[PDB]
Amino acid sequence: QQMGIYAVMIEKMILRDLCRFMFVYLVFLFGFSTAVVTLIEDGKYNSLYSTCLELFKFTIGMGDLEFTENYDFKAVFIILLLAYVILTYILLLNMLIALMGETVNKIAQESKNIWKLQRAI
Amino acid sequence: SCIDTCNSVLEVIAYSSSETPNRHDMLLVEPLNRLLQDKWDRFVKRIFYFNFFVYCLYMIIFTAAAYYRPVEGLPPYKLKNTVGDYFRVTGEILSVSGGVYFFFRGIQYFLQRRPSLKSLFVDSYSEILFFVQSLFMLVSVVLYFSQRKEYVASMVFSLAMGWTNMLYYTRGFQQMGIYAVMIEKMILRDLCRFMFVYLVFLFGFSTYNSLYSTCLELFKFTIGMGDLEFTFIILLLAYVILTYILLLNMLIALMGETVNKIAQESKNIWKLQRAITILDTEKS
Ligand code: NA
Repeated sequence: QQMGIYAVMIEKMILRDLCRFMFVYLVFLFGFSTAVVTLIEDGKYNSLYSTCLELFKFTIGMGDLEFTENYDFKAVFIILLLAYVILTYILLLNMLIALMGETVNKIAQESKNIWKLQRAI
Repeated sequence: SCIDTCNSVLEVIAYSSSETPNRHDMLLVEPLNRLLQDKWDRFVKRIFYFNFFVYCLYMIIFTAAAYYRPVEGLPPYKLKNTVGDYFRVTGEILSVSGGVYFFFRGIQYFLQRRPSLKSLFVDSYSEILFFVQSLFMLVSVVLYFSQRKEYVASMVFSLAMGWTNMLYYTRGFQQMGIYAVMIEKMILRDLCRFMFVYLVFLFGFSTYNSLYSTCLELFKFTIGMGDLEFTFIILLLAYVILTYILLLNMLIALMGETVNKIAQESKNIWKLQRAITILDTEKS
């Protein structure tokens, strides 16, 4: 019963909150990565994949803020990175936690009923 | 009569002054919601989807043109007899055309609506954001033809604004449209309060012999990258305890509270946004 309901909650969270969050997060990440890589003149990080990975490192608490220096207008680079950090890390990821708490609050009976139907199947 | 079209009721509610007591709630009245849904499902869903597709194509072409910008120095850059250079230049022309299109669309909005300088910067955030993206694109063009490399700075701010503006089209889908209304309400209320207090604390504790370097080192703590030995211990521990362990968790808690109380208000605001979209499509 307990693990069953926990798995049902995981399913519900993956289908609603993770989905909505991943769409908005991927849009922001691609936009800010296309901006940063365009600003970069050349070097190791002059590819879309490398810059996307560098900006995704921020989501997992491993962002550098100085991962490259092959650019002009350091102010432009710093402002872009700070905007990306404030929009994703400090806002969107905490909002995901807050929306996950609301979902937990509202899907107890639904999650127990779904588990019971699964066991009936 | 005088509901669908006339001062029609729908055009009165949608284009209200943002001081109206129940601007978001008057659309819940029985006939109006069902009329707006009818207009949506009949013709405004298809028109809006076409607009979204066109905007996605525009952003893809702009991203491709900016990605393959030449690095030679002191524009303008002479076109070579290469197919790739012919694709890049046509993409750039399309990007500038879209920027001009959005600039003129913002001017037309500010003219026909005449915002009162408070609802200008308190409501209609989408119009201002698209207009500012267009402004960045036009400034980029002006700098580009002035032989200035700062054109790239204006262009990359236009690109990040244009990709972040794709969140406008989340309206037209209820779940994503309400999530985007909830993102707006978090940004205006919780992020603002937290950022004011957080910036005060950061500047105080920061005040590596330069202010910028120490501010960056102390901001690294917020993103889970703080060193604690980057170059004193009591100051760093006080800053960590007051920002990382207290204020950032308090932000999460307050965000949870907001989400709990804005559920109904977030749906009403999304419905009003879609009504505005349906009226704009009808008029144009
Ligand atoms: Na970390």
